[PDB]
Amino acid sequence: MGKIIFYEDRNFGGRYHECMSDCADLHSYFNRCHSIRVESGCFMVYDRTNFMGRQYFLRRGEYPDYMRTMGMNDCVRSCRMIPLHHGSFKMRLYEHSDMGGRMMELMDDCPNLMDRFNMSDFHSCHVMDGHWLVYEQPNYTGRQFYLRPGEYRSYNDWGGVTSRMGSIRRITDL
Repeated sequence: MGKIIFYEDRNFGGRYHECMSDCADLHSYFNRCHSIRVESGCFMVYDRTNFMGRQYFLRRGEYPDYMRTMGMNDCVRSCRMIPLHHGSFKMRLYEHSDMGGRMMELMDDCPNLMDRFNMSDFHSCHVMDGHWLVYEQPNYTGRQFYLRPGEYRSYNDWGGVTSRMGSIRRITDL
């Protein structure tokens, strides 16, 4: 399993909060958080309520500071827990919205999609299972998007607007 504790003070002090389940409302718990602590498993945090806004993926570890190191202006307002639920890992990509354009299959880590499919703008995608992190820029950098199981058909699916995806990481390491 996995557990995450949020701390208001930077030295892991001040108002503390222990979270171990999804939460589409962190403001009701705290309006600011300078320190976060993950003891085990992975935690998905959102800068907006209901799993929206700047999304950040945290893995088992202690985060002593994440306001200037992440480039934000407040704490997270939402979050989702990621349990050991990983059946199969495979991302089905489609160059056009829905499932049109060219279909590319991705079952591993894609640090340079430009060199792999010679295309950096796909308007559709789908996840067979597991958890996939998408990066607007290569080398796993840029606006990261958390795509989970289900089908994506446009920028309004992974909560994006453009399609400039250059890097992708397959969460496969606890």
